[PDB]
Amino acid sequence: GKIRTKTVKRASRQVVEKYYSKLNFDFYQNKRVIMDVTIAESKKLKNKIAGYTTHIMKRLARGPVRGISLK
Amino acid sequence: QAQVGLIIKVLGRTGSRGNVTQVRVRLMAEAGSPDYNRTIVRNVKGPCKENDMLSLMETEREARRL
Amino acid sequence: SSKTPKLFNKWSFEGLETSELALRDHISTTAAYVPHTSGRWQKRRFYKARMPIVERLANGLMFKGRGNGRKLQAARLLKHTLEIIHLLTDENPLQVVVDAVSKGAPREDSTRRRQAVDVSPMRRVNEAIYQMCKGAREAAFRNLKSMPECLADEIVNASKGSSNSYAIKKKDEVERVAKANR
Amino acid sequence: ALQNAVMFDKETYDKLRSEVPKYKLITPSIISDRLKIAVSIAAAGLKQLCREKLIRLVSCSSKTRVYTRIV
Amino acid sequence: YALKQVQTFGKKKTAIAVATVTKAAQCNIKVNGVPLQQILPDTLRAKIMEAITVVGSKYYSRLRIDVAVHGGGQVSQAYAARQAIAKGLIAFFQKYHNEVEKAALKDKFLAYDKFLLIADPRRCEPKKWGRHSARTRFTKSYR
Amino acid sequence: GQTVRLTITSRNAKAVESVTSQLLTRARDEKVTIHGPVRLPTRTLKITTRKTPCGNGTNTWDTFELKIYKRIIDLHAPTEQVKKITSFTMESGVDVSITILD
Amino acid sequence: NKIHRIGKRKGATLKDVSAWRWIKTAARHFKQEGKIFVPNCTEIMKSSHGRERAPQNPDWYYIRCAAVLRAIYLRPGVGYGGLSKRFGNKKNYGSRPEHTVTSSTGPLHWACKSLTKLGLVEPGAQSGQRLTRKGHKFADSLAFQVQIRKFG
Amino acid sequence: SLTLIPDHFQHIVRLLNTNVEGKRKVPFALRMVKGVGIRFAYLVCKKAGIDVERRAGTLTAEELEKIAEIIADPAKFKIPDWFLNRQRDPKTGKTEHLSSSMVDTRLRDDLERLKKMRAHRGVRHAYGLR
RNA sequence: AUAGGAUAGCAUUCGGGAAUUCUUCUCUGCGGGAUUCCUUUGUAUGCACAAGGUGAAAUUUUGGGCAACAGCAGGUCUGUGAUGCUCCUCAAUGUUCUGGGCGACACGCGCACUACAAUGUCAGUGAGAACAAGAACGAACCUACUUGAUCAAAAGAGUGGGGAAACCCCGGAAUCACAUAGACCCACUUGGGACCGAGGAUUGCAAUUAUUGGUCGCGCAACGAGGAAUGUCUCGUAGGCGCAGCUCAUCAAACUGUGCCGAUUACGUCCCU
Ligand SMILES: [Mg+2]
Ligand SMILES: [Mg+2]
Ligand SMILES: [Mg+2]
Ligand SMILES: [Mg+2]
Ligand SMILES: [Mg+2]
Ligand SMILES: [Mg+2]
Ligand SMILES: [Mg+2]
Ligand SMILES: [Mg+2]
Ligand SMILES: [Mg+2]
Ligand SMILES: [Mg+2]
Ligand SMILES: [Mg+2]
Ligand code: NA
Ligand code: NA
Repeated sequence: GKIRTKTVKRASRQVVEKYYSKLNFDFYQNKRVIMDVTIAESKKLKNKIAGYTTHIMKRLARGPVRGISLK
Repeated sequence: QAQVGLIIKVLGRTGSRGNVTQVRVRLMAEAGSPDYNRTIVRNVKGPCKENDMLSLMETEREARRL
Repeated sequence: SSKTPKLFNKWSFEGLETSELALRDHISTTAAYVPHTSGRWQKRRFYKARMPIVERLANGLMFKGRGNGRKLQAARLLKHTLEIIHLLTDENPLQVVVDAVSKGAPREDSTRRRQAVDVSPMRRVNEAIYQMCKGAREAAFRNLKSMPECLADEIVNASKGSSNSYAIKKKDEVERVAKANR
Repeated sequence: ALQNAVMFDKETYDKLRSEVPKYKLITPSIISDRLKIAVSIAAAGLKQLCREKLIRLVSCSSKTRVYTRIV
Repeated sequence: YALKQVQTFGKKKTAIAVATVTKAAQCNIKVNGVPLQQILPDTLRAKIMEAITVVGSKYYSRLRIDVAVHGGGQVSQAYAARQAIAKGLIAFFQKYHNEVEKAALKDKFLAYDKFLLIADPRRCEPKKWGRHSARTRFTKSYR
Repeated sequence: GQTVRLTITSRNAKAVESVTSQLLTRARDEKVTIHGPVRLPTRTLKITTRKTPCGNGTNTWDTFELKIYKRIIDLHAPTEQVKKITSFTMESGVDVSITILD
Repeated sequence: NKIHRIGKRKGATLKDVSAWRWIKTAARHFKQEGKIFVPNCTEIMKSSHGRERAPQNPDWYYIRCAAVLRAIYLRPGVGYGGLSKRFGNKKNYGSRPEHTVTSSTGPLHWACKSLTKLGLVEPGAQSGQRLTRKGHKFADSLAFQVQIRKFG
Repeated sequence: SLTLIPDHFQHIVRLLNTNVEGKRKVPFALRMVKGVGIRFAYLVCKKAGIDVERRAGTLTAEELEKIAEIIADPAKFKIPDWFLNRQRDPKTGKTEHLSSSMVDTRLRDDLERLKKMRAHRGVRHAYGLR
């Protein structure tokens, strides 16, 4: 019962697009980066954004993903 | 006498009220017996899962498929 | 300097095992000093199979409105019951309890007309405990005999498969009806 | 229905003194059933036997008394 | 000589037990000033005593342990005191012994029972209106 | 010497914290010994009323809560110095009371 | 030996022994010595109005006095209200639900007066009751005798 | 209680025209008498000097006469007035303790007095209402 | 020990005095912490899931509050100085005051409380909660202690304290425990406590059990587990147990909260609704 809503997924896609070089496969360092580079009143929302951002990084390792465009 | 059977897979909850489980059970018999590795479909009441063990009062009846 | 626990500091858990092979993984024989272990045994479906069997017996004595939650009272009743069982049988009362739980439930039942089904080992253990406690409770309702005496009589009879046991009578009737509904 | 006596008689008393010892399991309810006496005087007689070493106290509580024969 | 004293706590429902364990001339364990053997009933004494017997009494050789317990009821206070004593032994060995011995004791405790060192988080669920407790609803009638 | 206690109470947590912090800073500028601030237990005032006017429908309730925050600070200063420290524009809804301890 | 002193431990104070054993020994001492004052109304009243029957033990006043002495030992400065809380019970109200009833203050006042007349209890500084030096000595000596299992 | 049954043991004991069950303990067999409750029975046993652990039916004739004389006139045996069930009789003004048939007779007198005078309690008792 | 079994140790204690030292426990404003994060299975692109791990916490973390758009001739004109239109308006449908009534029953229904007993009822002893409330020079309000007391309870009286983390208060709640060597021993019985009698006290301007405690009687009133039917509920939950607040001069079998003891069963299905 842990689906990521469109708010979280859209924010994670934006984060991956803008800050690809500062992310890795680690949830915790990505969480620190995301707390630095985003504004949100919700700590839990930022945590979910970090989780899906790490998922997106892991996928981007194994080929391109839909909705992410990088140079 | 009761034979011991090993549940090797849960085929799903049967019945209208969902209180019965249809399972595939292998008859745990000694090697060289006719019922060695013999498998049979049985209806089971109570909480059960894979690798549980049953006491078959009869081994000749198979449960109708669902 | 650390020693294996014995129930009520006198009943040894060493060699405690059930003869019923199909119930081997659903009767817990872990050593414990008292039945009381405030654990969350109902969080997952089969987690109650790891609860020590004497504590499961103690939980069965807490049933009516007057008995809901009296777990220390149940532990004391079981302390006296085990002594009475040992005097009756001259066996390890833990082994007698395990054997009674092994023999106290039908292996085949009937469900909705009716078809004969088989009983899961978890339900066999649950039903054995439930029926022995029910028979002991109802036997002591308006009776000179105390609750520990009735519980000891019921457990000893169920351990031997005697028809004098309430649980054995119910199990035999259920199994006979289920053989009729094959 | 049942008629349990509230006082010891000569016959029931020497039955308590001679037959109740060498019982394997001894409780006030059992002795009351065997001797057709009230549980109170059965408990009193069992306590008397216990004082005199005729029987052995096995399990004891404020409300529960379990005795056995001497080895 | 040095003091050699640690303080730990255990919790169970609203019961809080604070155990002060000190290197003394003789082992002495008390709960609210009552020695262990005087604690009633025997079931609750057996619960508290198993903070000693599962690791063995030789690890409490020269330790004086005073456990002050407040809140809760008799069962919850007994469990809190048991947890406080086990955690106090672990903390004393952490402070004044090797990590090997502390780890051996901790693995023994955790193998026997998790709640000897980790508190049970369960708490009473608040009552809601339209209900008589946390969950039972007002009786409904139709005719 | 003599101890002066300021009791800061309010129903707005931000206001009470702001006033307490400002008093702390002002006292630290005066180079006086400070005890506290102590965050006293927060009290909750509860009024639970039926939601409906009249009496129709499912008996649903409203739970209105009012929380009160209290702080205390002890100053080892004369009364004139304490009066100087508390002379600033205080946030609205904050009650500051001055008491001399024995 | 069962009564052997556990190595390096000597003597005994209160809270080291069974509370009931101490109370029974103290009541036995009070009755046997024969100097405690027993009110004549102890043989007629109930110990509290929350009880439905008389105390059923002929030595109930001595037991209550011993229990009150031990309670004053545990809590210096306790008054009759605290002892009423200690000795209270739940009352039967018929077809109405039960409620807790504190013990009758009167018998506790009588017990404190009897203990005072023996020199074991005195008025506390700033209200309440407290043990004297003699009361503390008596309590600890009885605790040791109980630990020794002498009882007389 | 370890005492052999006397040859004069009585299964039915006659006390104030009442059939008292002998198997019961003495205070709980005395409460069988109308006007005597558990508290009063214990107090009467204490005034008569007989042991409350004995059974009735073992009571001898003199013991029964003493018990009856205590129940008839409790004040003569230093039993306090507040312990009695009729402390200032509305017609006579005297303190007494009604026992046996006198309880019913005095209840009849009370009802007839409240009815003849036409008080609300009396007329309600005439109707049988609560 | 009346005999005193089993259950760790081989110098301890004293909330009826000082001195330092400190923050483990308590207090709390803002923070941290958990996310399918990690590993495997079946899915097999993705979206996910199930077991396990890590962990105080493992899946809306747990429990609440909030909660769109459409409607209902749903309730309230008995909340308001919210109101249109209508009715009364000086022997008044306005307003006071006196006395009744809202409570009357051989009746029916809904929701409770107490029970039918020995896993008990009595008498004793022990250890032990949490939300809370307290008054308008003094005086209400809440309390502790003492006394009454050279003799029942409930009372009645003093001296203090508290504006409430300060007094109550170390908050001695009841479930509970007791190797108390206590009474009862299967019976409508020491179960049950309905109904009723007599004394007495208390709140109030005013009280005949229809204010409400307390004492002794009554208990020979049913009730020994409840037909067809039917309610609620999945974990600190049900059930059981008390406590507080609210009503409140006086009176909880109610409600709103609180903590205490603490399970059985399921972790499913669409058979019924
Ligand atoms: Mg019975
Ligand atoms: Mg008590
Ligand atoms: Mg009751
Ligand atoms: Mg009642
Ligand atoms: Mg009740
Ligand atoms: Mg309408
Ligand atoms: Mg009008
Ligand atoms: Mg009980
Ligand atoms: Mg009766
Ligand atoms: Mg009764
Ligand atoms: Mg109401
Ligand atoms: Na309702
Ligand atoms: Na009465």
